[PDB]
Amino acid sequence: ELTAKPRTPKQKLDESMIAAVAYNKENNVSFALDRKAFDRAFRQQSTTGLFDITVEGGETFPALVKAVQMDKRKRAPIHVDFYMVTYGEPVEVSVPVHTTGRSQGEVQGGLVDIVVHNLQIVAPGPRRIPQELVVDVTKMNIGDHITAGDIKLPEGCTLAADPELTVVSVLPPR
Amino acid sequence: MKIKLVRSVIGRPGNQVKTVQALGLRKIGDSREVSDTPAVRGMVKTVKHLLEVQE
Amino acid sequence: RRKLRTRRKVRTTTAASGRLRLSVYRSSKHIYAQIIDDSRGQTLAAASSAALKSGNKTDTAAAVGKALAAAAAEKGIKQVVFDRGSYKYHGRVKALADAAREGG
Amino acid sequence: KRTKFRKQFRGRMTGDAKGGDYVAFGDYGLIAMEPAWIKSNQIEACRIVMSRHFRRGGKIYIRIFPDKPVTKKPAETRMGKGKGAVEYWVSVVKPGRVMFEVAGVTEEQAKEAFRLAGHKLPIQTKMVKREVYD
Amino acid sequence: NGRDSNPKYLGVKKFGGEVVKAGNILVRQRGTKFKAGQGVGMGRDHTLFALSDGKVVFINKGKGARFISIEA
RNA sequence: GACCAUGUCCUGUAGAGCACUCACAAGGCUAAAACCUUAUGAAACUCCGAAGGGGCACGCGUUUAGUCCGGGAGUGAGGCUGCGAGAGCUAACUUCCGUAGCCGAGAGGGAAACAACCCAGACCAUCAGCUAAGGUCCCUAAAUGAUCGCUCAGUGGUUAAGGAUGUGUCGUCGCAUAGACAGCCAGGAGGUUGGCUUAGAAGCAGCCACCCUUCAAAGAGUGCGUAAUAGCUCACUGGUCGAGUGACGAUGCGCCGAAAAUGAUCGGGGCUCAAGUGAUCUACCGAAGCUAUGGAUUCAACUCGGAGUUGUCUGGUAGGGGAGCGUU
RNA sequence: CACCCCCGUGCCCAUAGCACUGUGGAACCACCCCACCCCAUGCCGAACUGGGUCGUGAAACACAGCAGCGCCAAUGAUACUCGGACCGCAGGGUCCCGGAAAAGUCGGUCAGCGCGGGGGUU
Ligand SMILES: [Mg+2]
Ligand SMILES: [Mg+2]
Ligand SMILES: [Mg+2]
Ligand SMILES: [Mg+2]
Ligand SMILES: [Mg+2]
Ligand SMILES: [Mg+2]
Ligand SMILES: [Mg+2]
Ligand SMILES: [Mg+2]
Ligand SMILES: [Mg+2]
Ligand SMILES: [Mg+2]
Ligand SMILES: [Mg+2]
Ligand SMILES: [Mg+2]
Ligand SMILES: [Mg+2]
Ligand SMILES: [Mg+2]
Ligand SMILES: [Mg+2]
Ligand SMILES: [Mg+2]
Ligand SMILES: [Mg+2]
Ligand SMILES: [Mg+2]
Ligand SMILES: [Mg+2]
Ligand SMILES: [Mg+2]
Ligand SMILES: [Mg+2]
Ligand SMILES: [Mg+2]
Ligand SMILES: [Mg+2]
Ligand SMILES: [Mg+2]
Ligand SMILES: [Mg+2]
Ligand SMILES: [Mg+2]
Ligand SMILES: [Mg+2]
Ligand SMILES: [Mg+2]
Ligand SMILES: [Mg+2]
Ligand SMILES: [Mg+2]
Ligand SMILES: [Mg+2]
Ligand SMILES: [Mg+2]
Ligand SMILES: [Mg+2]
Ligand SMILES: [Mg+2]
Ligand SMILES: [Mg+2]
Ligand SMILES: [Mg+2]
Ligand SMILES: [Mg+2]
Ligand SMILES: [Mg+2]
Repeated sequence: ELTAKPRTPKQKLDESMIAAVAYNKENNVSFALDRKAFDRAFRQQSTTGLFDITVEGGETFPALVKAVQMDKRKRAPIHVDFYMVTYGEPVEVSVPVHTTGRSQGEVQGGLVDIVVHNLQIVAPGPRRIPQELVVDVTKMNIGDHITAGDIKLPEGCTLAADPELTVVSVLPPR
Repeated sequence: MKIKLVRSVIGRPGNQVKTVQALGLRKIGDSREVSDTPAVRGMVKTVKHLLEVQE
Repeated sequence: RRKLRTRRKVRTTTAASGRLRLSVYRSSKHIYAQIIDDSRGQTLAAASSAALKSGNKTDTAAAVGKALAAAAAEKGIKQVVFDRGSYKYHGRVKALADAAREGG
Repeated sequence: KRTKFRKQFRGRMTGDAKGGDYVAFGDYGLIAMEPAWIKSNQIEACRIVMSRHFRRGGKIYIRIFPDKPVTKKPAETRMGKGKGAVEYWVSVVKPGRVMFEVAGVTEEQAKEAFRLAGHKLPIQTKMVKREVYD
Repeated sequence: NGRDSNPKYLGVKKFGGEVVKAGNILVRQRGTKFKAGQGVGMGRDHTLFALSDGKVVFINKGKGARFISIEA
């Protein structure tokens, strides 16, 4: 897995997706990653899950990806931030939104826009967080907007955004 | 510390020129021992691209 | 608001003059009126009205001034600056100054 | 594209973009490869062509905008007197700054939309799909 | 246009760590960009000059709360 | 003095941000100003904010200049390059400022040639040595040097948007010894001469919509077809077939794109059977730079009543100073 | 600085402030209390102000809880840049060395130190 690269060591042209710190109250950790092998996992997990790492010394450490620092000039990653999981509803995570089926406005109307492609919520379960949030858009009429207030939140989840905020909304054509 | 000019002072911004002058090598191919004191160690770091630092 | 006191206590810039200042608190007639050298965080001459009696507030105030004048003269002080509180020089406090410098 | 009221004139320079390196709003998008000014009219042509490909569509955000006047000197005149009066507006577009961002159209349809929308443009560009976004 | 106005070479004429004679001018300013600490007195155009000979020291929590004292 | 180091203070640029001002992007909210989620630019915007930079003090350290006072001046037309701005068209061997260096005032080697670029500041003499930049096939001094490649274009030795089964290096996505990609035969279907259209629009002008039967097997279904159907093909099916292929991608070197005027060319020859190239490493050539021997001036110390020693210095326009030679 | 608590006045100079809030009571402070006069309102004893107990901790104020807000805020990584050295005709950009933010995350706090006095455990 990851190796220690404290301070400012040079990276391989194999990107080794460096510049990675995991932190909470306890300890800060080292950078070095394994380039594409990072990306191959990250897209699968994509902020909504955790995965362990094993630097020599510490054989395990769970973190859920707090944020990434990609290049601007060549759309590739650079630095990634992490946060450790103290368990027992401590997690403030941004769940992806998703939409199911044909909508009544997808029948005869037009556009079906997700105004918030992702949305933040606290998770009562630390190691169990939704990987998505399928939304039942079938029943809305053209010109209506599903607000966040009626967005299903499984197993006692709180909503970290405004109840009245629009999330998806059908839109007129043109 | 051993020091030797192996670059001309000509055409180089004048802080580097008074720097080599106070270092006391007035011609390329000069050398001298130098004190470890941070003042003169920084006096040599300023124009290290002109010199061969040996020690 | 009571921007009387921050104003009057910014006008004691003449604590740079070396004179001490003489705060007064025409509140419950508690008029404790401390004397302070500001440079240290130190006060030098209290005169609280704990059981002085003396009657009506305007004259008990002059009693507090005449007693504090001795209480500070013991220690060796004479330069004075009358840092009034929000209060005017209206009498019930003016008696404090009259009786205080009556017997510095 | 034209700015409804302002102060009159400007200047210029470049270094790499610090506002809008990531896409929101849309499904896919398009990004600059080259620093440049872009005129109101280059925008409007991208709008005209991508509205040609998006009939009854409405998925066309334009996350760029001509803020900067640029003022050519009149006909044939020797130098002397001000920068004439403004001839056209332009938008600074440093690399990595997204310009365009579609939704609701299948990958090859948006890809052709971006082919034509880039070909009227004075710069290299690239289509991007969104996933490394916080 | 093509108009403009003379320079007013304003500034911190004396920087903290500079001994000053009485009447030396230490800060020039349009206003109270500096607010004059102990020993200093501020003029008409709000330049503040030392009154007492000695070292110059900057009290400076900032945001309009910067003061110039002189220590003897 | 000067550079450099420490300590301290002052600054509002780069950047970066919207907290005020102008602007501005999609929505929700609503008698729309306002407001919220999301999203941005700003020389005259700033919640912020370096690097650096200036003043002081020290010298905790190397150096040699400085200050004032008196005599004489000249100069007050600048030029380029790089960085930072304005003006211009992000033109100019353009014009105007900041800043560094060169040129002016500068010789010597390199850049074919060439004030400005790269190297390097010429006291004198030598048929002596090491090097800088730059070089080592012949011109022409010096490895037809060594090792892993890269380009077969004379690219090298004149641009770009854009295109390309050109070629190496990685690299992401599918379907294969239950046998796929082209490749040969075999089938092409069903209401359906399908709704919506103009005068007929019937895979196959065209705005709106794609479900359902009979099947090992076929999408009311691709480009062609006369104005409409047939017609030869196609997407799945098959005996055969016998092993890899196809896709977008990053890139390294190249192709096209690519027309001007007397005769062509990389400085020339010629170079791939490297004299191109990217990476490494040497070995030597190569200057008026440095080293050797000899030699003389400027200054300064050091000695004897300019001399001699040691160090040091000696490119030069206007100019200032000094020692001297020639004529009546 | 024996332990708390109150009135005041400083240093500090939002990590101390806001809001939600609960305790407080004749000890301190605070409103209420009356006004021809000291004294005053460009009208009002609201404000100054002068004469006082009840009453009441309502309000204000003090003091605690409090991480919804604000306030601060790393590491890490960049941006940028001093010197060095480069490429692109150009807009522009790269490399070596060293200094290095801003925004955000992690996380921190509803403070911290004096001085005089008043009343408490009598
Ligand atoms: Mg600039
Ligand atoms: Mg931004
Ligand atoms: Mg003008
Ligand atoms: Mg000095
Ligand atoms: Mg800026
Ligand atoms: Mg400056
Ligand atoms: Mg000293
Ligand atoms: Mg003179
Ligand atoms: Mg002139
Ligand atoms: Mg000039
Ligand atoms: Mg212009
Ligand atoms: Mg010129
Ligand atoms: Mg000219
Ligand atoms: Mg001349
Ligand atoms: Mg010169
Ligand atoms: Mg030359
Ligand atoms: Mg040449
Ligand atoms: Mg030559
Ligand atoms: Mg010439
Ligand atoms: Mg010449
Ligand atoms: Mg020239
Ligand atoms: Mg060179
Ligand atoms: Mg040699
Ligand atoms: Mg060499
Ligand atoms: Mg030869
Ligand atoms: Mg090209
Ligand atoms: Mg060979
Ligand atoms: Mg050699
Ligand atoms: Mg030689
Ligand atoms: Mg010589
Ligand atoms: Mg001799
Ligand atoms: Mg000379
Ligand atoms: Mg010379
Ligand atoms: Mg001479
Ligand atoms: Mg860091
Ligand atoms: Mg450096
Ligand atoms: Mg630099
Ligand atoms: Mg750096």
